[PDB]
Amino acid sequence: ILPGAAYTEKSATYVNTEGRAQQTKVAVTPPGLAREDWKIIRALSEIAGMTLPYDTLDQVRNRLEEVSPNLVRYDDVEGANYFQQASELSKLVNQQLLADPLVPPQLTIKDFYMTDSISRASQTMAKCVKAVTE
Amino acid sequence: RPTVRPRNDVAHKQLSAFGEYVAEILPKYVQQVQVSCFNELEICIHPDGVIPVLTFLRDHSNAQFKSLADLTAVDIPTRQNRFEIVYNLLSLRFNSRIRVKTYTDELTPIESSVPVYKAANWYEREIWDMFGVFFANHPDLRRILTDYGFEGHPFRKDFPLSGYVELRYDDEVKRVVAEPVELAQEFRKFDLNSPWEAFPAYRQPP
Amino acid sequence: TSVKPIFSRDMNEAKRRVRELYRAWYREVPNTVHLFQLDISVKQGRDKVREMFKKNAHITDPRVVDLLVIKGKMELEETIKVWKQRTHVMRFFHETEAPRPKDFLSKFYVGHDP
Amino acid sequence: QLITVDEKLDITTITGVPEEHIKTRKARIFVPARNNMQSGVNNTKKWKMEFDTRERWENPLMGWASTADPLSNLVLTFSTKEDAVAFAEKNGWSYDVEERKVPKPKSKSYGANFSWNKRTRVSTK
Amino acid sequence: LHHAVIPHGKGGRSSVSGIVATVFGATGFLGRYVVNHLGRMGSQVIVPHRCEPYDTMHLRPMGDLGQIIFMDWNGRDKDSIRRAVEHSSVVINLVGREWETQNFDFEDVFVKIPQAIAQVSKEAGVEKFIHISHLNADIKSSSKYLRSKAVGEKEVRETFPEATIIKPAEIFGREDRFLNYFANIKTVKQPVYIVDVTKGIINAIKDPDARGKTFAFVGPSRYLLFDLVQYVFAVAHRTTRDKVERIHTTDKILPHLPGLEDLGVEATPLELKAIEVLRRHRPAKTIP
Amino acid sequence: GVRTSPTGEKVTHTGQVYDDGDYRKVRFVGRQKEVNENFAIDLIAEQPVSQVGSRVISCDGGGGALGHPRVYINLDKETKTGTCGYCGLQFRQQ
Amino acid sequence: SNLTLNFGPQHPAAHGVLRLVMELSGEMVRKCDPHIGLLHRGTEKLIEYKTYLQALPYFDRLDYVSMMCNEQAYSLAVEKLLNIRPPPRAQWIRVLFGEITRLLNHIMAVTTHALDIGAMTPFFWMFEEREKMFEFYERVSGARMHAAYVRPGGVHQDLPLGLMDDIYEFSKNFSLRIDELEEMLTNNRIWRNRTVDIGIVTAEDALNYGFSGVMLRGSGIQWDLRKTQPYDVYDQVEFDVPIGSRGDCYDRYLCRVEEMRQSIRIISQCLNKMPPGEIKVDDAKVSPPKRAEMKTSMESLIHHFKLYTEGYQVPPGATYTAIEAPKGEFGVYLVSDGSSRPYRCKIKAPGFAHLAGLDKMSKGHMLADVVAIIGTQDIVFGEVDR
Amino acid sequence: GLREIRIHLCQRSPGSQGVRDFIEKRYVELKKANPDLPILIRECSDVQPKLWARYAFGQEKNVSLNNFSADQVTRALENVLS
Amino acid sequence: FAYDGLKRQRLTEPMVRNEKGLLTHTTWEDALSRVAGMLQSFQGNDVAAIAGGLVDAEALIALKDLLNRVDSDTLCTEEVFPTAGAGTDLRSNYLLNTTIAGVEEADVVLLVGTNPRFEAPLFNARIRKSWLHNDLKVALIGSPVD
Ligand SMILES: NC(=O)C1=CN([C@@H]2O[C@H](COP(=O)(O)OP(=O)(O)OC[C@H]3O[C@@H](n4cnc5c(N)ncnc54)[C@H](OP(=O)(O)O)[C@@H]3O)[C@@H](O)[C@H]2O)C=CC1
Ligand SMILES: [Zn+2]
Repeated sequence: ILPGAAYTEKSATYVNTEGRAQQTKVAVTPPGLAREDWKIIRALSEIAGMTLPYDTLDQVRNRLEEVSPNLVRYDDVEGANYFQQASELSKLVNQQLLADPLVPPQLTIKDFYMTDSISRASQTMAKCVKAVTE
Repeated sequence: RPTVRPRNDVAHKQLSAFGEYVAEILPKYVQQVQVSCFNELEICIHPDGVIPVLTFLRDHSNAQFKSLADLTAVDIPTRQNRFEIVYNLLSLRFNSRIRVKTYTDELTPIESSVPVYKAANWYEREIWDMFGVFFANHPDLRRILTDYGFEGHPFRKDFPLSGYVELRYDDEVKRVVAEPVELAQEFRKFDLNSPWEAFPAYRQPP
Repeated sequence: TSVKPIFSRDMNEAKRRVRELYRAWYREVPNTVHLFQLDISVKQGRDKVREMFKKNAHITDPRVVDLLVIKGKMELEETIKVWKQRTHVMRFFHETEAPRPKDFLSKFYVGHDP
Repeated sequence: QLITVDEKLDITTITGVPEEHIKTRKARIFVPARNNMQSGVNNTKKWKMEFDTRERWENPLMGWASTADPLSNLVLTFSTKEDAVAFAEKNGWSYDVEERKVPKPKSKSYGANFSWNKRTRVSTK
Repeated sequence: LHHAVIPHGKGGRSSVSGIVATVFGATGFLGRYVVNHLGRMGSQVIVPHRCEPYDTMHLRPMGDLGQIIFMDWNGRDKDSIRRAVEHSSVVINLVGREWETQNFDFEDVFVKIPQAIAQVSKEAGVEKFIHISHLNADIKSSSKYLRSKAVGEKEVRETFPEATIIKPAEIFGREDRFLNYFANIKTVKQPVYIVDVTKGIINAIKDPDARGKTFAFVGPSRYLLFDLVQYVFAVAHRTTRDKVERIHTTDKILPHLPGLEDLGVEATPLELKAIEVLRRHRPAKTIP
Repeated sequence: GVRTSPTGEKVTHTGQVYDDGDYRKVRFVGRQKEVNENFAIDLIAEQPVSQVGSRVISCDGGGGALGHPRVYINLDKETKTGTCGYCGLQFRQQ
Repeated sequence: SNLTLNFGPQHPAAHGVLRLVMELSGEMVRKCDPHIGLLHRGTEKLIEYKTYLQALPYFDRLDYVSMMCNEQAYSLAVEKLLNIRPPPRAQWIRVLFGEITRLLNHIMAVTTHALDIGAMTPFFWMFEEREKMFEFYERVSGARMHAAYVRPGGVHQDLPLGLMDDIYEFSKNFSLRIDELEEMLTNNRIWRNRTVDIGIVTAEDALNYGFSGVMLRGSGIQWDLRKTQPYDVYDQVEFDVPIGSRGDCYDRYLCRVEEMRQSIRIISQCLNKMPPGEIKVDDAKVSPPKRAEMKTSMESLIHHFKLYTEGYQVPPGATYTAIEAPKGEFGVYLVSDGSSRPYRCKIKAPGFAHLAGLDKMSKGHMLADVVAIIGTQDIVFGEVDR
Repeated sequence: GLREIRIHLCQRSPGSQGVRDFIEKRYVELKKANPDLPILIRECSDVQPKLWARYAFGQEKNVSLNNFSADQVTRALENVLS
Repeated sequence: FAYDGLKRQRLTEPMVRNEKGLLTHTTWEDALSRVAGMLQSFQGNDVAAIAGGLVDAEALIALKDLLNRVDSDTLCTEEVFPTAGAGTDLRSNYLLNTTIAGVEEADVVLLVGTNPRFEAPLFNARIRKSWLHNDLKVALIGSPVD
């Protein structure tokens, strides 16, 4: 187990459902011996003799740019095209539609409150679940 | 009105008239003249005018500001010239006070006013020490308030309140040593400003 | 880009003052070691002078150089006139400071600072 | 008489700041978001510069929050974004600028509360 | 690790090093450097002392508020030993005396007391144990001091098998009884600097490898005793039967034992620090 | 309402007590842990509920200007008492 | 030869510590180079992190022999920027305790000057009087020295019943105490030998070197801010300004002794002319409401809450406000940026310019005279270093 | 061995017109030929177009495509694939 | 309100399995050395990674770069998106291309197999804002949720 940082404890990049890149900021440092997640992997790479070519948050973000330039255009929605090309490729292999009706995982509010590790560990979310079931 | 400070229009008018007087005589240097609502006259000048303007105010027969009350600086980082040099002068003959202001940045020196007022000697050492403003032709410019070897200029807005180093006695080397500052209790920053405007008369244009 | 000079009108004039100040500091070190009864050697003292000068070697603004020389002269005057004490002179050497980690792994083990 | 200097303005060597707190800090230039608990907007007028948050730990004796970061409380105010960026540049601080967020102008109409055929009709007052 | 002893900070006075150390013999020559180094980095230090509180005052400024805790203790009272080590993660034994007294002989200070400390530390669950012996410890020495050092060195290992035993040569420093001893008045000596010994002790605490090992802390160079005494008198610009016997014992060479180099410490030359020690009293060829 | 933990250390009115493996309890060795014995939560629970006639009552903590700011307490609910938010005194409509 | 004076005398002294580096030729002093900053505590920077109320106690600790006078200077500056006016009774109280503070300062100035010159006994007699005046401070504020009593808007609390009677009983006997002091010093030929023609400064030089207070009037300059630029109710009391003729240490000593007598004369009028009424401005957006109101009225509670957390906002502006403090002109250049915390607060300490003139005044004098000249300037390093 | 191809281009700049034309016409054919080769197309405003090829063990090369034609892009990919 | 989860069940120390098969605290040096020894012994398809739902891009690229250096391309996510056709070749294939603010301009919205009220509450509120002020027409295929 390698203790990593939570989203309140690091400056990290997340892309939302529309493709917009945004970054968190450090509010508090990680607890105990926990460490920034990308730094753990960078430290692991060196000990294993496969050192990664970036030593700072800025440098790993320069790397992000090499792989996808939109990932460092913070707060911008770039916009993607070529729907026709994607549509032309989805018509090749013909997959069959199952007979099961479409049921979303969350049908009522009781399913909304706990969905990830943070909210599952939250005592307030546990009180909300208890409230909307009793 | 018991709680409101009374106005004095007579002094406001006198100071305004003298403000124009100074501007008419020193147009080479004077950039702005204003009189505050509590009757204080400020002459804003180009830094080249420090010696001519101060000399005029000291020696002119209608001025006679023989006493330098205070000489200080103010740091406003958002200004291209962040430092504002403020001279507070007093005239015993005319029982009046005037304020003269100029500006400079980190690298532009200001002429020492020691030739006009001997009082300026230490005031300028303090401004150099606390703000890092260099005064040209100062007889003995050096720190006055800070410790020997102190780095930085503590009264700059971007200098941290607790500084960068702190002292303690170390038994191993048998002397007082300087080390990077660590605080058992960090100073607790407070956000006090109300989100509601207080003084409409000073509202800036959008 | 038209500015009031401090002392030197160009880098060549500024570099003359830098060399003059280095000469004064270089000759002062033996006296400083004796006057303050320092446990460091004269070579260590002169190496410290070189290191402090070297760290500013990249400056290209004559006004900034003037200020650095102005401050360096002030520091020398404090040392020669013995306004400084033994502690002030030895503050250049950070003897009680434990070496701080330089490489990525060492920093990673000890904290979150870059 | 004036001289000519074409160098980019840089004062890092004459500010007295330790190198650690110039080269490893990240300044953030922004207009603070309105405190959502209040409607006043007077605190969203000026530009601000803060630095990256660093470690705070519990003092063993009292449990007070200790720090080793000399910039932990440093907040600077600027009239414009350019003033803030200029100040960061000459001080050698690497910086991030975030564009000012301005509330979008809205279309309000008290009459719409009582629409004859639209969903804007309110069911209570 | 208990959450309270996870390291925090930047290694300074207000930081938390995670070290909770009980230092027996802290009021002596070696103890003041060990406590200072522990306090420099924000360790919790328990200082059991036999002396008057007035004689512990020089230790007070060495730690942040609350980081130095003083206790009374008696060498022959095991309950007082237990109270001191009960909450510590390391116990450092610097107890010793260069002479015998009516109430305490060399067997008391170098055998009975170290054994009692080690035993109570093990019974208290203490994880680490640092014990200072002597390079020239031997059960065949003409010196009763060095004979007792050998017997106690054996009992500590038996009682606390994971103990880190350190065997320094004669230590020189401002408060030593070596260079000061000569300035106040065949054999080969390898004196070692006090700060090097202190740094090695601090590193043995932080180094998991040092557990169960025996170290020999010696200086860089070996000096014929005559050359050393002449050098001291030059720099200075100028006792008991046991102490003379110890001073005339040639420093044992033990290449099998790890030294300061294994703990990351660079031995300080005597010539670099000789003036520091002897300045208040106002170069010897080495043996390759 | 003081109580001693299994190690014998008293628990404060805020619930604080060093746990078993906490070195920090070494500070109390040879000294003592200052603990106030008059737990306010227990003392305010001994006060009787005050029976009043009106729907709304006011409390200022007693002593006029030496008490707390005067607040008014609604007593409509019959399932519970009205509790003063400053001093904890309870009221009930009779 | 080069010589450094000791930090302070070997008896209790409360002026602070000074490093005086001197150049001597035989007995004569050729150069004086005071090295200050030994009590520099960055007060002016700390104030920028305080509300206007939170910064007020810092002024007690500047010239910490003239506490309430420093409070008055800061209060007047904030009142000017606030554009409000303290009520008449508060103004009389401020003048009354301003002159009690002048007595406190002049006893310290005159008697420690004598004590350093070797005349120990008057210090003991007159510090019993200081102890009784400390009781007046303590009875109005609860503190003997750093009262924090005078605040923008007025004073913190009204005088307790019976205090003015006790101030009258004290004042009734004080002139006799001054007479005993003058019996020891005024005509003493040893005292005159240590002070007459020592540290002479011309009227012209005193002005250009930035001097103020007794350092000006000792040289014949007819100037006193209480007369020329009156504040509070100083225009309503009668008193004379003592003026020197020789500009030396002896004349300045006579000026300070006579000023003590005039302070008693002013205190007498204050005790008789004290009006009734409230003691802080009746504007709860500046001065907190009474505790009974705060505990009863919704508006009062809000304003109490806001004044003690955010503090009052001050309209943007800058002022230089000065008073005739016991040591000279004490002023503040106070800059407000519109918020509840001052943007800049420069403090003008009269002893700063006076000490800068030590080298000028000591020329052609002997080493022992340097002690006399420092005493005649009445230097406290809390205000010099700030 | 080749492991991944990335093409970066701008949505509007003339310098990426040739890359835009390639994706319009050739990309679908390319994908059919190499079904299990990830060809990551990533548009971002005001970037000079580039072709990244990632080989085994994380070895990567990049080729500029600024002002290229659709055929010059086709040859650039032909070089990379083989 | 879920931020209090950040105060519970936290991983604060590196842990490894001991002789009994139980997790025990250790140092960063020991834990990383153990993982490094395995990463140097395995290659290709013998090394894989799964990324959870709260992982950041900087960690994501770092882990991809590390695994690529043993020639492993089994970098997976828990959330499934079909790889048929273009898959993730074209960003438009897996984005909300209209943008959240773009809902305010639409005149018809078809929701297919989803409960945006709980999947994306702030996106569902944008639909209701358009439903309210623009008279937006909304149709759903899937369970008749509210
Ligand atoms: N200095 C050297 O050259 C060398 C030293 N060592 C070892 O290092 C350790 C300390 O060295 P140093 O510090 O110089 O020795 P010191 O004599 O300077 O300090 C001795 C310490 O032991 C304590 N002590 C002595 N006798 C007793 C006793 N009977 N009961 C309780 N406490 C006692 C003293 O406490 P109090 O102050 O109350 O007497 C003091 O704190 C010793 O074990 C010594 O043998 C090993 C090799 C060389
Ligand atoms: Zn109540």
